[PDB]
Amino acid sequence: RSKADVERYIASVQGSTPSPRQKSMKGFYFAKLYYEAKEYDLAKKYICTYINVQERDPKAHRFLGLLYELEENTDKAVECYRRSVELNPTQKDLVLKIAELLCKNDVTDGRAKYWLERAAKLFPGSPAIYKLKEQLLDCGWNKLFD
Amino acid sequence: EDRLKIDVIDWLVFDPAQRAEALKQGNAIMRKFLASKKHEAAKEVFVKIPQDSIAEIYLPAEDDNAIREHLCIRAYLEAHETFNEWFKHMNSVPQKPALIPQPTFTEKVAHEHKEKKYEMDFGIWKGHLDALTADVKEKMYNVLLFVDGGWMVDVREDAKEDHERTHQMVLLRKLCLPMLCFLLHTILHSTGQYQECLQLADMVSSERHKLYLVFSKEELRKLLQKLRESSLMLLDQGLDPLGYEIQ
Amino acid sequence: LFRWYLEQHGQLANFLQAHEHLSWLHEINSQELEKAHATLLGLANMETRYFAKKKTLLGLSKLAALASDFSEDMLQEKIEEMAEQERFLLHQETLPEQLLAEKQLNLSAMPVLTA
Repeated sequence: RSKADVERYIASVQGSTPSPRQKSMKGFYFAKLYYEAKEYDLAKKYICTYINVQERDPKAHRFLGLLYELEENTDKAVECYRRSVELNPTQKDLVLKIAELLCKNDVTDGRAKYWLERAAKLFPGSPAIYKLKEQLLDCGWNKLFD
Repeated sequence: EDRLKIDVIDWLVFDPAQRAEALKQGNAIMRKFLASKKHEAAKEVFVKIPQDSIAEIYLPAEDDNAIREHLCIRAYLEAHETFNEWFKHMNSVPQKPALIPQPTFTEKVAHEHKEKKYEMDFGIWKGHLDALTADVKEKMYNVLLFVDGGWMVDVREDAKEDHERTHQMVLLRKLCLPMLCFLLHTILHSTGQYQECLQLADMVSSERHKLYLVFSKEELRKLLQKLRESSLMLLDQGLDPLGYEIQ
Repeated sequence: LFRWYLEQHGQLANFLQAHEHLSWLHEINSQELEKAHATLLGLANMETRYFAKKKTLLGLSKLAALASDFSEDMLQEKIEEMAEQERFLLHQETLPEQLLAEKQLNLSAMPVLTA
């Protein structure tokens, strides 16, 4: 594909479903192809509009969080994962991610500690859990040894 | 007959060339169950709909609405999945330490500890609560303030007559929007967010949503005797009825 | 009453002390909705100190009036004279979010501005 393949499909479904609500409900499926065509400032606005009509979809919210992850916007990416997690609790891997990102960016707030506790009980003694325990401590020699 | 209907879905889902008809029919089926509040019924159907249905289908007036209706329905379900969790938690508050009047010096210390541990759990049960309150609220405002035309309200206006569906969409609004409001009021009141409780009278009366038309006159008054209750607690705190400092 | 305000059965004396601006409260309670609507609109008008609050009172007034027992004619008048109020307000309401952080303004904790 290219830029033409994806921006030409705009006129494809625009000519099939022209009302604003259905135009915005196709944003996730519009954004589905811009993520593939390496367009992240564009894909961001496409998914963000589908989120404006479909604000309760855990997949869309996570997809934006994963896109903000490529943008390295931790505060924005974390919040997106949070919404997908609070909508659907079965997304364990996202509870790790939130805990993983909260400990890497800043530990001063206890919120990073909380999400790490949950991540532990979802993955009992996994290799990543300790890694996060050491990361949180990092932010002294005797302390690490204990 | 529940199974007959929830089973006709897997037949339509099997053939990807009928995903537009599978969703549409999935909607209808879930519209009957919602009017009965069978949320495990509605959701058991909601999972049968492949998570990637919307993407592939991509638009007749009948497909633009059914895509919107489906998400509306997900917005509704998610507004009950997160409340029942929140509600389950509100009913699991750490219990006070039991008192042993006339204690031995042994029982005195076991109790100095049980009393100090409880004063750690009650802090987290407000911790977990706040995060389950922040989440259940968001969902209740996604449904009540549904983006782009209100909940269960078609955006596309060029479909062919379907009185069954259309009147099913008006009804679902009159059964579930009064019921979601009263819940959110119960969530706001339960967490002591009284100022915001009263701001349900802005949300409802709003001309932007016209939510007040979905209310029976009786339901209104009931919401007005619910708000006067939040107001009280705001007076007990020393503020005016609506939560603003008395200068 | 002025010695109760300065400071159960205290809510029966609250029922009598709610006489004055706290009116609307004991009016919703007495099932005197039409009455609650009149004073709720009256308190909305004098309102100048807090925008967020002038907005809340009208909304309440309106939900009071709608829930009350006006004839479809009277009701249509209350909601039209009302639609006006909401029409002016909506103006301060739609104030862009660029100049309100520029002017360093409080979101809600700001006054009822004039034309």
